[PDB]
Amino acid sequence: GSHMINLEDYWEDETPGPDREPTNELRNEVEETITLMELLKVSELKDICRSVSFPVSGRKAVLQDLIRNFLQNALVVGKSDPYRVQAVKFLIERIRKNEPLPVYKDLWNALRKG
Repeated sequence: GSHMINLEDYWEDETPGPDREPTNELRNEVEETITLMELLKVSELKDICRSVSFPVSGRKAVLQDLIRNFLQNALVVGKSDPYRVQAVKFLIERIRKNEPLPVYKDLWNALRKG
């Protein structure tokens, strides 16, 4: 909230970019994303599997399991992996907004450097 912070004292501090220390926003965004994505459907699962070109020969359980584990493991001590986080988030939103699914490689690289 604001009872323990301040806009004029928490807008920027040139903080470093560590990969071992967990961030409230990291676990918060990942938790929420996994909770909302946990209700994935055949349509969503298929959409993602198609965009990422992943093997959709499995089942809804396999797809949801892969994504869930990806985001869940994306925040592991000494094994950070935000790539899957942004990728999954984009996929979910895209399907939730009915947006086009561009190249997984191109898009990923764009969000990576961007």
